[PDB]
Amino acid sequence: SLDESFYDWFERQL
Amino acid sequence: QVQLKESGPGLVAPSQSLSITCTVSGFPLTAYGVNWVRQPPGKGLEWLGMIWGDGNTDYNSALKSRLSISKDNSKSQVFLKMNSLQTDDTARYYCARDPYGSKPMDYWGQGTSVTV
Amino acid sequence: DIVMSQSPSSLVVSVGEKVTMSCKSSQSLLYSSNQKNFLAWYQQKPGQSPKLLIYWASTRESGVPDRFTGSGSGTDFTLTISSVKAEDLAVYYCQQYFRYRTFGGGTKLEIK
Amino acid sequence: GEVCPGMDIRNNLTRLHELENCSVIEGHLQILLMFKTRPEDFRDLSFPKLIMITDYLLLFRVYGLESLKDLFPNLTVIRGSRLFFNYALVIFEMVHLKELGLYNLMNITRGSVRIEKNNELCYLATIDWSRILDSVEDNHIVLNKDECGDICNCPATVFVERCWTHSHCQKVCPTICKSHGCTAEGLCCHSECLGNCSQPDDPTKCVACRNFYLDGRCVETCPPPYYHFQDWRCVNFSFCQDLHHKYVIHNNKCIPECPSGYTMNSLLCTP
Ligand SMILES: *[C@@H]1O[C@H](CO[C@@H]2O[C@@H](C)[C@@H](O)[C@@H](O)[C@@H]2O)[C@@H](O[C@@H]2O[C@H](CO)[C@@H](O[C@@H]3O[C@H](CO[C@H]4O[C@H](CO)[C@@H](O)[C@H](O)[C@@H]4O)[C@@H](O)[C@H](O[C@H]4O[C@H](CO)[C@@H](O)[C@H](O)[C@@H]4O[C@@H]4O[C@H](CO)[C@@H](O)[C@H](O)[C@H]4NC(C)=O)[C@@H]3O)[C@H](O)[C@H]2NC(C)=O)[C@H](O)[C@H]1NC(C)=O
Ligand SMILES: *[C@@H]1O[C@H](CO[C@@H]2O[C@@H](C)[C@@H](O)[C@@H](O)[C@@H]2O)[C@@H](O[C@@H]2O[C@H](CO)[C@@H](O)[C@H](O)[C@H]2NC(C)=O)[C@H](O)[C@H]1NC(C)=O
Ligand SMILES: *[C@@H]1O[C@H](CO)[C@@H](O[C@@H]2O[C@H](CO)[C@@H](O)[C@H](O)[C@H]2NC(C)=O)[C@H](O)[C@H]1NC(C)=O
Ligand SMILES: *[C@@H]1O[C@H](CO)[C@@H](O)[C@H](O)[C@H]1NC(C)=O
Ligand SMILES: *[C@@H]1O[C@H](CO)[C@@H](O)[C@H](O)[C@H]1NC(C)=O
Repeated sequence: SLDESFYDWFERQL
Repeated sequence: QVQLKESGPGLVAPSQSLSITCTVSGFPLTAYGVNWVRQPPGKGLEWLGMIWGDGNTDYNSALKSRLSISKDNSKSQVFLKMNSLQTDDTARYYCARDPYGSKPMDYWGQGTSVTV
Repeated sequence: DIVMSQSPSSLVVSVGEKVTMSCKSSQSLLYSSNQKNFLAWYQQKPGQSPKLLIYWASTRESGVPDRFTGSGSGTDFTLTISSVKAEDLAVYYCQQYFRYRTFGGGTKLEIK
Repeated sequence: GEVCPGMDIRNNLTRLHELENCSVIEGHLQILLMFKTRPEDFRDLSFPKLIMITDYLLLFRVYGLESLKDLFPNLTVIRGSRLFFNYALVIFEMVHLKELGLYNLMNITRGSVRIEKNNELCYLATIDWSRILDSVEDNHIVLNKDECGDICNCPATVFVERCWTHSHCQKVCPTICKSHGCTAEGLCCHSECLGNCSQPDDPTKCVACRNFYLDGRCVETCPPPYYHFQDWRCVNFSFCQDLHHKYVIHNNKCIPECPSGYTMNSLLCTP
């Protein structure tokens, strides 16, 4: 998913 | 508002050089190209060369050996110099604004009548 | 170097008639990057400097009458005057501006 | 002004001052994860020289930042050549952000806008994105503060008045100007301009270009012997060559690598 892809990038940053 | 004007010597002795100054106004020579075109009396147009905004030049492959184009951005001037003129170099010499990435030569000067 | 070949060299026409003239380039003037043709048409009236008519082969310069239409692509180009006016007597030149510039031989517009 | 590469600014405001002379960011700009910052750190912090970003702008978890009106007052175009998953502008979990305030943003050339989960964020309903993007259909603007009391003289579009802040309207030009922009008196910028200009009908007075930039002028295409670079500027062979000798030429473009089916003649891609 795009929203998955999206949110997961911000998560990788934490 | 956009203007170009040639200052030529009128007469050149055979084997002598031709020097012409094109004085421009209403636009910056840093952003526009300026070409030189000549027209023998009642004959066609012959493209001679051009000087880009960055000062790089392109010369007519047939007359490459005889021509030099230089300029002074701060004095809004473009200079043509041509080696050893002969009778067949008799022509009207024009300088014209070349907006390179948009339109071909738009604004022309009234040319300078040059007689060998 | 690119050779620009214009036809006819000269023609005589009356006011009101349609005129078509040709300009053929030795190599394609079609720029891959914008799919436009690097060709212009100029009009040179007697005792005057050339005036730009058309650029990109078909784009009319500001102030140029709608009666002038440029067409063609690649190597073969045409300038049409839908209804010639008395003021149109001139020599018409094409020019390539792809790499350096080159002019045709000019077609001469005589009016009787 | 200067052309800067893309930047990723996190943790501290220190590296942010690397933007001090940029007119154009040739890349993206990410500002994120600043937990120690407070409003006072932003009060006198401004980058008025920044006009354009070629890729995208992303802001995430930047504490103490309440508006972007002082940070990027003159940012006019985001080109979206590269995107953050299809977005050219991303504002996410900006905990103190009260308004965007990008009052000079006129065009987003490619991509969409994602503005999400900004408790405090107002002045979103007052922006008409259809004036900035061709398609707003893929915008994702949800879960923000937006009763807001968005108080804006301002233009109205479908009808609602449009503004970025209490003191800044959204600029709207006559329809004949299209995307080119206009002066305060409503006179169209040149057709090669994008968004705004200092003077009407002059391609050397554009704030940004619709197509390409060359020698202080906005041009429709890069003419030979120049090459299209980063989909916004014209460069010469020597420049492309200098990049290569720590890039190739293909279809009048200076690009990172030869496409499929091509290899590099030692700088032109040949099949
Ligand atoms: C292919 O492209 C390259 C690169 O183009 C670049 O990108 C474009 C998109 C655009 O932004 C363009 O401006 C860029 O240049 C071309 O190379 C470039 O050529 C120009 C010359 O035409 C060079 O300019 C000269 O640079 C030196 C050094 O720069 C200083 O500033 C840098 C800032 O980052 C520092 O890093 C440097 O260390 C350095 O300190 C300047 O000194 C020169 O200035 C003088 O000339 C200009 C006019 O050309 C005047 O405006 C100035 O006031 C200077 O005047 C001189 O003053 C002294 C003292 O008073 C006097 O004695 C001299 O006689 C004066 N000279 C003149 C001529 O008046 C220049 O600005 C670029 O540096 C160079 N860039 C690169 C990266 O190579 C390249 O030409 C082109 N290739 C081909 C095939 O043509
Ligand atoms: C932002 O610009 C200033 C001014 O210099 C400019 O940038 C140079 C690289 C060059 O392009 C000049 O022609 C420009 O005018 C920079 O400040 C200068 O920094 C140097 C040391 O690096 C120092 O010797 C100078 O005196 C400084 N000048 C002033 C007025 O403070 C500044 O560093 C640039 N910032 C960045 C991130 O590049
Ligand atoms: C934003 O500016 C662009 C710049 O031209 C406008 O046009 C789009 O630009 C791209 C690339 O130049 C084209 O491929 C599109 O097809 C263009 N669309 C249109 C409708 O021309 C764009 O319209 C501007 N948008 C706004 C809302 O300002
Ligand atoms: C952060 O900011 C300080 C100044 O407060 C600076 O000196 C230091 O180099 C920076 N450190 C990091 C880890 O970014
Ligand atoms: C455009 O730019 C000028 C300065 O060049 C600025 O003062 C003005 O507010 C801007 N106008 C628009 C249309 O955003």
